[PDB]
Amino acid sequence: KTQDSRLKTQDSFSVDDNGSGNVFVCGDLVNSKENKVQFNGNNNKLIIEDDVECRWLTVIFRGDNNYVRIHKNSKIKGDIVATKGSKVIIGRRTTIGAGFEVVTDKCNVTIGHDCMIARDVILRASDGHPIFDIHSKKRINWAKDIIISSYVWVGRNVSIMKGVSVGSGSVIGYGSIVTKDVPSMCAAAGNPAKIIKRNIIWARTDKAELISDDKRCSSYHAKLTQLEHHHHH
Amino acid sequence: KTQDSFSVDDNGSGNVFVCGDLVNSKENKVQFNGNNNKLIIEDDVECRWLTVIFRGDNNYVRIHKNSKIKGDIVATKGSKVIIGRRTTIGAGFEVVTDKCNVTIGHDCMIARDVILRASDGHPIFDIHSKKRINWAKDIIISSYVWVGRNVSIMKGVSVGSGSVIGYGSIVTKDVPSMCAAAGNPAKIIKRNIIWARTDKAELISDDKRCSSYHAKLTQL
Amino acid sequence: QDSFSVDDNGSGNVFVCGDLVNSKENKVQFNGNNNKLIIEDDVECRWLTVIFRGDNNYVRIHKNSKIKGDIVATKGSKVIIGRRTTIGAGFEVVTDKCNVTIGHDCMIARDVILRASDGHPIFDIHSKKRINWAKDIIISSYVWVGRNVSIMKGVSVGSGSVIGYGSIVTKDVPSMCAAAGNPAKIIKRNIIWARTDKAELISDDKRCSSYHAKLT
Ligand SMILES: [Cl-]
Ligand SMILES: [Cl-]
Repeated sequence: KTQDSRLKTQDSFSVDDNGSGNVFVCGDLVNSKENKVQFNGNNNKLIIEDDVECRWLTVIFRGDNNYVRIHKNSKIKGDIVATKGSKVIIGRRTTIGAGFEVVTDKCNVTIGHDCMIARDVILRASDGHPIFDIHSKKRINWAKDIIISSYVWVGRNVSIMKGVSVGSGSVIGYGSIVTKDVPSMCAAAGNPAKIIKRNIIWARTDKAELISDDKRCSSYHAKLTQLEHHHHH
Repeated sequence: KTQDSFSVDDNGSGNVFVCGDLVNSKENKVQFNGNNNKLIIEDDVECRWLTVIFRGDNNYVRIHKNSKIKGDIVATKGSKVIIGRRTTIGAGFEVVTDKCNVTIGHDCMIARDVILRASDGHPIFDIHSKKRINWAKDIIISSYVWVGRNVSIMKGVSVGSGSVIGYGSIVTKDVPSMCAAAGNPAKIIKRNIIWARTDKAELISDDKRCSSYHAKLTQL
Repeated sequence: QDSFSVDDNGSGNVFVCGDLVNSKENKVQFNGNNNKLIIEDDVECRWLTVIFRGDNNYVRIHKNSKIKGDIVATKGSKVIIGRRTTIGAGFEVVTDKCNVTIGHDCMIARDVILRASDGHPIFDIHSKKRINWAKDIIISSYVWVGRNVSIMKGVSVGSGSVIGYGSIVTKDVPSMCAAAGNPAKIIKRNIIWARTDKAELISDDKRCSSYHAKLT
């Protein structure tokens, strides 16, 4: 009989709050179970919209002024840790497989709308421990934002490392560790990942033999190639 | 030494399950989600925690005598998965197909957590032609190949006889006979090599199966 | 040896164990003769398994370290773990008549495999001789090895260096470098790491400052 901060019952969540000023706003979820929110700090906010499916989702807030927003009609599992003033945003109609992990440290991790994130995907925006230049003696591995654009397919067993942007329509191959930006409409793979194909776009339906066979693919295709013009180095 | 190790879930018509006398086998499953599919397992095969799923029609999976298998085989839309004689396959094995073929030869040593991914699972298109460009492609593992642990072999790849795939590899291009390859993506790291199963073999002649294949490979 | 269950299957095997701290659920198997396991004072062993296969193996874990995982010392191998080194769950050491050493003050993350032996022989087809004999692994003092890493045979990693998440290391890594990839490559030179997340300068962390001074 757990309730969110506005007194709305959320039978799929357990909430533990060790700080002050924290807010959990939760819509009418679908097919959800075994979720947890842990506030280990103050003035944090978790927003989960109507028609989101959360299954075995754990959201942990470390420190203060963190913000996590999960947009409507998405499907999510895994562990999201928002640390020391980080923002984590997951867009509409995005699906995320089991084994998902987000790691932050006063930085931002964003996933656009209409993404397909496979199982065991790690978005690691912080290294966890400091690395320094031996001559300047200053830290050189500060956390850096990860930005996954709308309509990206991230394959199974992939890590995306700090400071990486992945452009719209792109595909990250199984097993990749991505350490550098991937432009729009490209396929990348490897450890470290490299661009392996340019001028591509993906679709969810296995039935589609042409771009026009899938509504969403066609929509993004028109947006990225006709209404706009992309040409990379 | 073990009868009745398979459960059958048949949701179609014309499906065939032909099983020889298995050994040391348990907890196996075959599921037919389609029609006119066939699973044949020969005598003296060991299957443990093997799940074979058929999707669509006209698929064919055959496991030859004296092999040992675990894991998950999914044969989709008229695919053929064939495993040769005396081949051993570790836990965590995965096969993925789509109207294509995946073959493993005789006398192979396939370690744990090996994925043979002949199909990408979702389509990718060229933005200019608008046509799909990632159609499934056959995977062919020749006889007497050692595939190390935690390896994926991707679509369209052939691995030649006597070769070795290193731990943790993702193999995206053909590997010729008698080579060692490793990496992600994998590259050839050594040529003119062959492997053996027993760890006290100091010379090729110390192991009969190694000696046999070495002879065939260096003569042909 | 309260936190240890010992299965001794040979002659002349010795287990010397100091006053452990916070230790539990450990196991040792002596599957051979004349093996030695030595664990110093104030070591934390939790779900550690040490297996000795064959004879004349030696495993020593030095004081004030923390260890988990599985160590297999085979056919006259030596495995040494230095002082004040921390090792995460999923650790594995594989040997065959060779040496694996981790130095002092190391930070070894979860799921790190030190594989000094291939497990099966590979031969040159022309000489017919084996060409993948086991080769020693040396991790120097003050190294951070990231999560889900394998270090393969014959590799040395220099002091102060960092191995990135998910790496497979197949060649030596010099001192004060960061390496990552499969196979791993050097990605940055002239670096050093610290454990404390707060440190913004090398001088913010005692241990970091100490090695930085001695290494430069
Ligand atoms: Cl439910
Ligand atoms: Cl937003």
